Amino acid sequence: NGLTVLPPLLTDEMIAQYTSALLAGTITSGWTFGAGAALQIPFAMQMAYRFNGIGVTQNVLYENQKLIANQFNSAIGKIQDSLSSTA
Amino acid sequence: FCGKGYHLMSFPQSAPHGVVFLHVTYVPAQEKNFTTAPAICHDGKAHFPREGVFVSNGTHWFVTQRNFYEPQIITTDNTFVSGNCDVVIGIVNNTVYDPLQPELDS
Amino acid sequence: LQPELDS
Amino acid sequence: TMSLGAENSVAYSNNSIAIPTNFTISVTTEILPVSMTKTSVDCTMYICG
Ligand SMILES: *[C@@H]1O[C@H](CO)[C@@H](O[C@@H]2O[C@H](CO)[C@@H](O)[C@H](O)[C@H]2NC(C)=O)[C@H](O)[C@H]1NC(C)=O
Ligand SMILES: *[C@@H]1O[C@H](CO)[C@@H](O[C@@H]2O[C@H](CO)[C@@H](O)[C@H](O)[C@H]2NC(C)=O)[C@H](O)[C@H]1NC(C)=O
Ligand SMILES: *[C@@H]1O[C@H](CO)[C@@H](O)[C@H](O)[C@H]1NC(C)=O
Ligand SMILES: *[C@@H]1O[C@H](CO)[C@@H](O)[C@H](O)[C@H]1NC(C)=O
Ligand SMILES: *[C@@H]1O[C@H](CO)[C@@H](O)[C@H](O)[C@H]1NC(C)=O
Repeated sequence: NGLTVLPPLLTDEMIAQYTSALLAGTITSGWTFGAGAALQIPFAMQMAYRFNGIGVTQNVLYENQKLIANQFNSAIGKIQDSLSSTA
Repeated sequence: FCGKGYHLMSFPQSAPHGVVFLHVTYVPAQEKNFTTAPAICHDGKAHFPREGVFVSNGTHWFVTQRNFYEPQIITTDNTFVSGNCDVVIGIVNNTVYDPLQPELDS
Repeated sequence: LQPELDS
Repeated sequence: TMSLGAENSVAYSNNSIAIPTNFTISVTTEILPVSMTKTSVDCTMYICG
């Protein structure tokens, strides 16, 4: 041909390790892994901070935690179907 | 956006064909592990921190701001109430002190 | 405060 | 093979929190280009000399 396509520096398995590291930090330690060393916190209390940041008082999370967890798990489930149904 | 860590301020300096920013930032350090709880049961009612978090050194419960360890005695003006003990997952049993209590010695 | 200082 | 970084497992559990007891102020450099070299070309002088 005279034309050549070159590989990327990072393979898809290296990209998948970065998306894993970002996600595992976010779940276990909030924003703190961006601002310094990762500091662990329980995920219900991380979500209490996320709620308190939008001006909804944090007792609203703990008093509704099962409902909030079910709405989240259901909303994640619909993404699988929405991606599976059409290109 | 304005350098890694929490942003305090920055200073501009000129350079040929460009600009340089000296971003001053606060980075937290020397962390310790603590036991923690989302709420506290006093007289049948759930107390939540007004700002900061509940933590324990293993024997005592304190409230502290969340970006620098500065433990305080837990009180009715460090905390706010919402509802009975039975709803909150992971609530713990501790006294919450009332600053008016010794003034009732009047 | 007023009901508490009623004591 | 290049290394992405040190491996770490964060010590997460449903009742553990880590709180910082100290800090460091950190001053960081950032650099951006803002302007090119301004140029003009006389195309009659370049092409026809
Ligand atoms: C948790 O913190 C409290 C307050 O710093 C500690 O309680 C003090 O303990 C000393 C003995 O080590 C006593 O002399 C003080 O009278 C106690 N103060 C109070 C207000 O009770 C407690 O020892 C700490 N526990 C741990 C495991 O570090
Ligand atoms: C927090 O304290 C309350 C009492 O102030 C505990 O409630 C009692 O628990 C026992 C079993 O351990 C039951 O038989 C009683 O009927 C309960 N009493 C009341 C008034 O509800 C409660 O279990 C404590 N919570 C923890 C996590 O220790
Ligand atoms: C916190 O405790 C865990 C064990 O429970 C330990 O592996 C970890 O190194 C501790 N972290 C700090 C910052 O002390
Ligand atoms: C936390 O996990 C332990 C087991 O590791 C369990 O016994 C306890 O009931 C859990 N508490 C909460 C508030 O989830
Ligand atoms: C905090 O860190 C500085 C060095 O950055 C050190 O000199 C100081 O003694 C530390 N203070 C505590 C209480 O650890």
